Amino acid sequence: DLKSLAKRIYEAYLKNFNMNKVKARVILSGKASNNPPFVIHDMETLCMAEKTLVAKLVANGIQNKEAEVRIFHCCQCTSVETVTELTEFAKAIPGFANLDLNDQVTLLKYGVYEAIFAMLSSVMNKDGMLVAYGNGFITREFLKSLRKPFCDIMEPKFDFAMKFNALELDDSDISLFVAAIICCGDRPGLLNVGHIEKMQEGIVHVLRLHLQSNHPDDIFLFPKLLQKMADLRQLVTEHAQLVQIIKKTESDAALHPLLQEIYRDMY
Amino acid sequence: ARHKILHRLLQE
Ligand SMILES: Cc1nc(-c2ccc(C(F)(F)F)cc2)sc1C(=O)NCc1ccc(OC(C)(C)C(=O)O)cc1
Repeated sequence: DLKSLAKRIYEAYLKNFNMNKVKARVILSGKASNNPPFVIHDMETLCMAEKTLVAKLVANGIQNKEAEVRIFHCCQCTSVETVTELTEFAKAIPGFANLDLNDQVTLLKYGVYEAIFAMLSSVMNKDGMLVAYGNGFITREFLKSLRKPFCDIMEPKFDFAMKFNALELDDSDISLFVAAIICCGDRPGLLNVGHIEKMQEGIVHVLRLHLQSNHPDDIFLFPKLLQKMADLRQLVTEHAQLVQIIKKTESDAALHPLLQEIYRDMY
Repeated sequence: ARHKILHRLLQE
């Protein structure tokens, strides 16, 4: 069971996420490439990127909507796809599918954004992040140049990602970290807390062992990761607050049904 | 219903 639990979770991760750290790092390496990612660094390049990567946003009057609204829409589409992948990944985590459906819903509801921000680190560097399935790269400075409140969304995530990337984790490490995030026994409204705590204990057990053999020169890596879990929960609570503000003040930023479900009565 | 989409995704 535990001897190869890490390998299985890792397989589920490689099978369910179209983008991971090894793939992202190759694209960001700057090495010779036949299809380098299109850089979005200003309004001009944003329109060019939309024309090729999401053509629908350059026609039908949509090109007349604020850049911020178009970017926010793309952010939503991206989150919906990631939530969809995380749901399939969760179903592949040993024991998750055995939980009562309500508990499965609750774990994903509170855990998906912690996992999303942790995984964002994989496609980010200090200057920006990969988007559109690795075909685009939007700069950190461009996002900062947007008008509030849209320019206030990404900075905290970039800051988190820089400190997270400093841990030099690889996909095998990340797959276990994400599983631990999802199988969290203290989420509000859980029914079988005991059952979930048992799953988490096993995952944390294999994670601790994995870090010991995969990262021998950093004896504090495990506690560092525990702190990251706490940092992520805070990052999500603050993000939800901003999302609620955008919902109440932005006329063309209505949330996609799935995202609305997730944030409804979250924090 | 509450969480209609998540419930659906989980049951497939
Ligand atoms: C910053 C960014 N740009 C994208 C991008 C992609 C493509 C294109 C292109 F034009 F097509 F190239 C431009 C920009 S996709 C993207 C992103 O997903 N960043 C992370 C993020 C941003 C906002 C979030 O809040 C919402 C409310 C959506 C949520 O909580 O789900 C969450 C996460």
